[PDB]
Formats: sequence, C-alpha cells, structure tokens
Amino acid sequence: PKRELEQGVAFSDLCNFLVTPTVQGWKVYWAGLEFDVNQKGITLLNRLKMTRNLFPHLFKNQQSEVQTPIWALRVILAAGILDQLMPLSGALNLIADWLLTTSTNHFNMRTQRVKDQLSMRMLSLIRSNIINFINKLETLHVVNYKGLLSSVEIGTPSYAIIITRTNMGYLVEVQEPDKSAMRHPGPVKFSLLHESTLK
Repeated sequence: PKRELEQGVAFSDLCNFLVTPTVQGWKVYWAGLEFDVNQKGITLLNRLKMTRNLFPHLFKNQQSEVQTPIWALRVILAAGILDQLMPLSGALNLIADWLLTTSTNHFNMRTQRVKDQLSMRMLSLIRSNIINFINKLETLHVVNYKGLLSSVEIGTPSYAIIITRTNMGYLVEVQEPDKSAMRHPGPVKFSLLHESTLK
C-alpha cells in the first residue's frame, strides 16, 4: 500500500536520530541528512569557563552549562525547523521540541494525529527548512567591529535560541524565553559546533 510504504520511510527517517561513533567524533544521520560532528572545540569551552569577556553570560557565569557537540547540532536542527515556522505545524513543533529538549534517539509519536502527519511531504518540508537555515547560517560573518550580521535568534514561548558565528565555529546557546541570562546571571545551555559540520 502506497501510504504504507511512504509512512514507513517517513517514520523511519524522522523518528530515529541515528548516531554512529567515528574516528574524529560522530556521524549523525537524521531526516535523510548526514552530519560529521567532531570533538574539536570541546576542551576550549571548558577552559574558558578576550572572548571570555565578550560572552560573560556563558563563560563568567556559574549558571551556564556546556553541552555536547551533538546537542549543539540538535539545537541547530530544531532552530532550522522553527525559523520558517514563525498545514500542520503541530507535528513540526513537536519534532523540534523533541530535538532540542531531549537527548533520545527515538521520537515517540504520542498521538495518532501526529503519526498520520508523517509523510513524504513532511520529510520534504523539514529537509528544505533545515537546508535553508544552514545556508542562512553560512551567510553569517564572524564576530566583527563593522556592523556585519553574526547571530541569529529564534524566539519561542518555551525558550530562546541564539547562534553566533565566531572564529572557532558556531556558538550555540539556549536561554529561557525571557533571556534571564542576558545582570542577571540566568541559566543558559551552550556549546560549539565546528564550521566543517555544516558543509
């Protein structure tokens, strides 16, 4: 049955965040997209917590917590979905949430409605959103003294995402919707994804 095949492939590709260890780090395969995530930049972030004074809310703040590079990738995927989002966006939003607020490799479709939504079209729309987003990110300039764009922000009721281009990769942060971390020393989660990962 055509619907059956279609939904079989969409379910498989959207509900399984596939991670495979490699020599340099990790291969991630999700939604038919492939990423090489390496462990570079990892140690540097621990060590920091000039740049240190630029992002005091991350480095000079006992409420900031460094995450894994895979977490950073997942934040980038969710952001990619949400950025155009701002049809059934219910399913999209669920997916983005799963990606960003959890570390599980499988997406439990709770409702049957959600399951019904999983289709070639949904796969297609998600892939296109994420690719568009990645292209946008690649247009960011490194942090600079002229007025050239270096950050994008994706704000939602539940959380605020901020992604910044620096000489060491994309700095990926999630703060509370209000931006309590920016006083004040509100909580914030963050990491670094090397440039190579998005190419």
